[PDB]
Amino acid sequence: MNLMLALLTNFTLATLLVIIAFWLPQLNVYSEKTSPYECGFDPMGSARLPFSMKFFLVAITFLLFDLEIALLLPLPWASQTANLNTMLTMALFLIILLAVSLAYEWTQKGLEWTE
Amino acid sequence: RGEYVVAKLDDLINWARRSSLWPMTFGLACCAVEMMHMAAPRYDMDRFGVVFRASPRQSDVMIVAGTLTNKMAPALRKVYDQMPEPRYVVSMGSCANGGGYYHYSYSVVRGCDRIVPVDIYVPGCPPTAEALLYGILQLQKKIKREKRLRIWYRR
Amino acid sequence: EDNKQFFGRHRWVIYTTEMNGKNTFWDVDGSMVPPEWHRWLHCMTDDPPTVKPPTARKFIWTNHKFNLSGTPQQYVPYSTTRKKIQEWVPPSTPYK
Amino acid sequence: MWFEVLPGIAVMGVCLFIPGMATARIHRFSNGGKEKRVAHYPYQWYLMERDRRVSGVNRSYVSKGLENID
Amino acid sequence: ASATRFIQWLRNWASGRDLQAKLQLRYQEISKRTQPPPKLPVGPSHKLSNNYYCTR
Amino acid sequence: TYKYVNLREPSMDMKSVTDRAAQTLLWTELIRGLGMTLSYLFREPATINYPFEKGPLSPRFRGEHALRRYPSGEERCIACKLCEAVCPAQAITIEAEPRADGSRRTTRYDIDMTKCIYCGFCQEACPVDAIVEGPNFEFSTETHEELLYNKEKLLNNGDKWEAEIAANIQADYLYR
Amino acid sequence: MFMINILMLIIPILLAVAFLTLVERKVLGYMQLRKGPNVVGPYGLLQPIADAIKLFIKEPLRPATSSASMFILAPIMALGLALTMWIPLPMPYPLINMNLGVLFMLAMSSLAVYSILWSGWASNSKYALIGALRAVAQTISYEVTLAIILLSVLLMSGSFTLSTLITTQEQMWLILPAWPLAMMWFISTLAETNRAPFDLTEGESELVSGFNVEYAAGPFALFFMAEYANIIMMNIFTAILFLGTSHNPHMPELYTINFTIKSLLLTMSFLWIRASYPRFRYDQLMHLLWKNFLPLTLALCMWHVSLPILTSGIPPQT
Amino acid sequence: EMVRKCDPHIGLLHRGTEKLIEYKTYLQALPYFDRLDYVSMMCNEQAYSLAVEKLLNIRPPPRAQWIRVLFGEITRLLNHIMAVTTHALDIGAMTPFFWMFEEREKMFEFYERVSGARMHAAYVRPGGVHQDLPLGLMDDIYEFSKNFSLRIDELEEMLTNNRIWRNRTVDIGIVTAEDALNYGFSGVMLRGSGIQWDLRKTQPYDVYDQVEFDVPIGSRGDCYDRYLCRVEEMRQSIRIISQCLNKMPPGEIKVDDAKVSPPKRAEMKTSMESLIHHFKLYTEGYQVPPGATYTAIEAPKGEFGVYLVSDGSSRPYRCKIKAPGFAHLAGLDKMSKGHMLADVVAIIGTQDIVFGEVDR
Ligand SMILES: COC1=C(OC)C(=O)C(C/C=C(\C)CC/C=C(/C)CC/C=C(/C)CC/C=C(/C)CC/C=C(/C)CC/C=C(/C)CC/C=C(/C)CC/C=C(/C)CC/C=C(\C)CCC=C(C)C)=C(C)C1=O
Ligand SMILES: CCCCCCCCCCCCCCCCCC(=O)OC[C@H](COP(=O)(O)OCCN)OC(=O)CCCCCCCCCCCCCCCCC
Ligand code: SF4
Ligand code: SF4
Ligand code: SF4
Repeated sequence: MNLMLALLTNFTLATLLVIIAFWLPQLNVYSEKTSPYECGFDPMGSARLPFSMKFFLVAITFLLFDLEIALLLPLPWASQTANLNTMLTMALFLIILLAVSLAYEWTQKGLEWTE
Repeated sequence: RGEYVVAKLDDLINWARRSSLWPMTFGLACCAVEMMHMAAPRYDMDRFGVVFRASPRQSDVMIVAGTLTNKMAPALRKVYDQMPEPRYVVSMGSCANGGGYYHYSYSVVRGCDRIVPVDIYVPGCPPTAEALLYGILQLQKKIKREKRLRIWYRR
Repeated sequence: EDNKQFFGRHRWVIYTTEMNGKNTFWDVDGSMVPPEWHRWLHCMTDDPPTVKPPTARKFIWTNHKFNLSGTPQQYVPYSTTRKKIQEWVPPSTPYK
Repeated sequence: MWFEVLPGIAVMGVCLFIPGMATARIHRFSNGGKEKRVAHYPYQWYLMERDRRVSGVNRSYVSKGLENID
Repeated sequence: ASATRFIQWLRNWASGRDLQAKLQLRYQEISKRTQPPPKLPVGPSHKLSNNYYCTR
Repeated sequence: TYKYVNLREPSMDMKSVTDRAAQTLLWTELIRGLGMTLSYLFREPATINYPFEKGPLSPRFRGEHALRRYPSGEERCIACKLCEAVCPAQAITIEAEPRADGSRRTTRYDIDMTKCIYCGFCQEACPVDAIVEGPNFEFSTETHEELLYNKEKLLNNGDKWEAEIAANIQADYLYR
Repeated sequence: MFMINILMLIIPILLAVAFLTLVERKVLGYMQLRKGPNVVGPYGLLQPIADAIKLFIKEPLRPATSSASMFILAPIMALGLALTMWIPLPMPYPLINMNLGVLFMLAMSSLAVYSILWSGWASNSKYALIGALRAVAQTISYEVTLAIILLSVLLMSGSFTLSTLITTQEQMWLILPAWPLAMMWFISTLAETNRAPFDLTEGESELVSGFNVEYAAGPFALFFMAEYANIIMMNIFTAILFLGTSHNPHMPELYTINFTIKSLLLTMSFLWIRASYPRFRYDQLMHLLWKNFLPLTLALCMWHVSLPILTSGIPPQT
Repeated sequence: EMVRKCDPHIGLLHRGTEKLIEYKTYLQALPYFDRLDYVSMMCNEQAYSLAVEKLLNIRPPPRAQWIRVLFGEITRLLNHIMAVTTHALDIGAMTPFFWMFEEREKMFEFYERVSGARMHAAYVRPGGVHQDLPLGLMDDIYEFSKNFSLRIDELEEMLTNNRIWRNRTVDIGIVTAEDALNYGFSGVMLRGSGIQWDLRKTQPYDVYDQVEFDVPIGSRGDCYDRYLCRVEEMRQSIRIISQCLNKMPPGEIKVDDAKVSPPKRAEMKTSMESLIHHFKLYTEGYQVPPGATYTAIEAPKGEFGVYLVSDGSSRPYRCKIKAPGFAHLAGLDKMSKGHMLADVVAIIGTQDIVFGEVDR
């Protein structure tokens, strides 16, 4: 109940501030005022055109490494077990394989952005 | 009384606007160098609440510091148009006032006031950093005497 | 003045609260400094007007006026030459 | 001078002090002058819901000592 | 130049220099704003004889 | 004679390699950059309290224009038009005619202060010290038209700032 | 009395953010041999009040090419989520006492990124788009390093509860046993808050204003308020993580004063840094955290899993 | 964000200076030159004055040549402070801008105390200078110069060894020595690639052959070596200023030929020949013999010259201005190959571009 009421208050305050912003001030809207900004000259093309990602390979690798935090975050609880020898072995094995993945991509020029 | 209240509200918004002037980061020619020295430590325009911001959509003041040419004139009008109101224009230097040294050129606009409205004209070539700061404090006094709400109250 | 302050901050003026009928408690202006003190305040000289007064002339303004732009006292440009071509005035009596 | 920056830090510091102080004092006011009971695990929640029943007034922060056994 | 001895030590240490020796703010070591009048010299052509213009 | 700015070979002894290793791992040369900005925080700022304090100027300062008089009140300008001929911006327009007493005087003396480049060539060329650039620089206006000075406005400027103008010419005329 | 507690949190936060803008302008001013705001109010104390009123009585514009629903959703999301990251912070008593508070802040910090991506995309402007995709690169850069740096520290605390970090540092700050981790954590909060030298989503001198180039008036203020509420929060987090404060249950105010001072000093270091260094290229930020911090963080993560086991110093689960 | 092509569009500050000069006298055309490279005002005046004096076949007096070198090197400090700190401002480092622009403010007072204008002095003219230094100025220049070296040290403490600054500038915008010559580069753009060239030493003008200074030379041809060259040139300018403050000779400050330089006002009001020459030199101007010259100086931004054509009258026939930034900016497309958007921001600042001179 408390958490939900705390969230409602934060996003209600955020919403009411936006509402005041649009209804309190005096507005004078015309075409040139709302045109897209490109430093003074009309944009040459649409902003919705394709935008090449030079770090696409590193972005895919982020998906795989971002799943290691899910597997690594239980470690504080894992250290409470009575099977410490097994737990410590698999904790280090899992982190090491995460490191070998980094080493492979680094050495194979995978972290270098495409020209 | 209603006239008293609108007078005090007018003094509040007028105060807020003149105490938080945000010039657009917009300079054209030598006059922009003297505008840099007004931001330099000796004069420190930031202490008056005057802060440069690059986006025209977050600016309250346009300082036309330098020469305005026919090629650049459409760009100036565009960035002026993209300024949310209330917006004030300060014309700095002979070139931006009436063409200055290049009044009779095929490629120069004889005054920025042919392209945009102008609130304060700062003379000089260039005006000293302390002369531009006089124009900014003269603009603030102009905003201090606005009667937007009082004029509304008796429409 | 305070000569222990660094150059630029060693001279200053506390503006009057009234000048030429205008309330200046809050609305001070750089143009309110009369010319004789304008030279000392800007470090164009070391001697103040009280130690070395300006030369007296009967045409010098006795009353200093600050920047009048935006007021009814502002300056309006106009041509100071007289008319150049004089038009013919027809007779006021019918010829018939 | 630099110490003219302090007034802006003092106001900022006072604003950062209020949230912690207000929560600490509001908890005392809402739990009979004690810390709010922390229940991170079911055992602690089980004891808090037992305190409600024992209190006889449906409040878990109303303690009952040896005066309530006889 | 009005800094206390402690603040002078702190700022000298934080930068590694002796700042007080070379202050970037000017003080009474500048020239007087009133100066004695000059008497500038004249050029080589200020002569009353042997100074015809067709020779220079 | 020339010098190299970035032609140096780093030492390779174990103590120099470790020193660079400590710099890489402990950010020593970045901590040193912090120490320089900390020093400025404890210096007196260079800001002046405008308009209660003014930036220093000199007697040669080229500010607002003014037309001067002789000590008797007669105008110094005698409509020679040297200022109009030398003005780089053609900001000066002059007309003249014999005055009612037969004196060579002007009927129009306009300076378009929006064409002017405040160069001082006019006061250099004036043979009677009539047109000068004064010490005033705080004369911004709310309209363009107020910057088209005519003769009446220029004589008013001269009569207003004469006390200061005369003292500045007295301080600099031997350099001229 | 809970609603009063919420208001006694967000309202003081919005006031501290307002005067942090003043404090930054004056601290930047004196490190630049000038003063900063000193005219509007005594010593500039009314400058934030003048700026707030000015922005909220100014005209807001929706660009003709914008996607309105997302264009207006983004500023609401930014400020709504910047205030939501304070509710689990123990000062010393959290408003919301969470058993996984460290996880909660991680989750909210990843959701607050979309207030940048949707802001920049919805504006339908090239500079807003370039700014938005710099936030994708920035998040890819620090997210893995940030999470594993937290994990290494939590292996000495033993729980994800923020209030437990108070008990862990009852004898000594964690800056001593984990100074290498504190260095990387501090840099990762600079990247995570889009602060100089990692202010790339805005990048004034490159993208004019970046992801919020098209925003005006109140909507812009919400992004600015969210930005400054995050840096205070990320430094309160740092003070709790590495500069623990003693908690006397009979003097809960002494904790707050001491804890508030450290947070102010860490926040001042953000302004100190912004005045001292240039800006990384955003591809150089990726290589900083993948080729330097990640190899070290992985090694330190293994070290802190083994060190408690080999010294018999595993912290309690509860 | 990779830059595939740079297409600079200029002319947004094209004002027709070269066409307007054709309607002015040689004196009326001088203030135009303060407004081309409006960070190097007195250096632009000197290049124009050297060209007119060359066509006039006259020589400025020795004391004027020392003032022109002295204020030529104060101006180089003004330009390099503007170039380095704005270059650093665009890269994210904003603090140095404020420290050094309090040093530019003090050097503007030297401008203001010799001419009356902070920037557009119009002080250096064909024949010498306009007025003698006021008493006490050289003492104030000595005091400013005595401390300026520390100001540069503080600038270097922030940038030179900073690893973030080196990342933004090392191996960015590499230009080969062969390409630099063919693309028309000059100044630090040549010296950064290792070319040993400087007009102050190879083709000296005024009294630059009577002073001692070292020309910095780069090794990599990148933005970092050109930053080191500019910071080291500021140090050498202080070295020259010390020698100009001690070797300053006495004498007149403009050529003692009243058909070129106007007479003193005291003589103009007492002598018939002096009033006639004052009258003609301010209405018609001095006729310049027919002929065309190309005269160049080592301006702060590179080789600045004018191809001045005279037809025998008092007004120039043609005045072509060679702005060093015009050639540098033309090379922005070659130097940006293989770089990102943020690197082009660094390349623009390393070229030291001001569009008053590029566009004229
Ligand atoms: C020489 O050759 C040439 C160039 O080459 C350099 C050129 O360039 C140009 C072109 C010139 C120009 C475009 C203009 C140049 C002018 C200058 C002044 C630039 C010179 C250098 C500078 C360093 C100037 C200023 C720049 C910086 C980076 C200084 C840093 C200091 C600042 C104060 C900037 C902003 C800093 C901070 C900390 C934030 C302040 C910002 C705000 C918007 C204020 C606070 C914000 C709010 C949203 C309000 C707060 C409160 C809220 C929101 C409400 C909360 C409370 C509630 C109750 C809700 C020309 C012609 C040229 O010839
Ligand atoms: C003495 C200080 C003790 C306290 C330091 C504690 C911090 C340790 C981390 C820093 C590394 C220092 C410790 C390494 C040994 C240093 C002492 C040493 O190497 O002997 C000195 C000797 C003199 O060097 P010199 O002959 O001039 O040239 C090198 C030629 N091989 O050099 C030699 O010639 C011997 C051979 C040198 C090569 C050995 C390999 C050194 C590099 C391996 C990595 C060391 C760091 C590993 C730890 C990383 C984590 C910090
Ligand atoms: S008014 Fe003067 S300083 Fe300003 S741009 Fe024109 S010529 Fe340059
Ligand atoms: S100062 Fe120069 S531009 Fe202005 S009126 Fe005099 S001669 Fe003309
Ligand atoms: S002001 Fe002087 S130069 Fe101009 S017309 Fe009058 S007398 Fe001649």
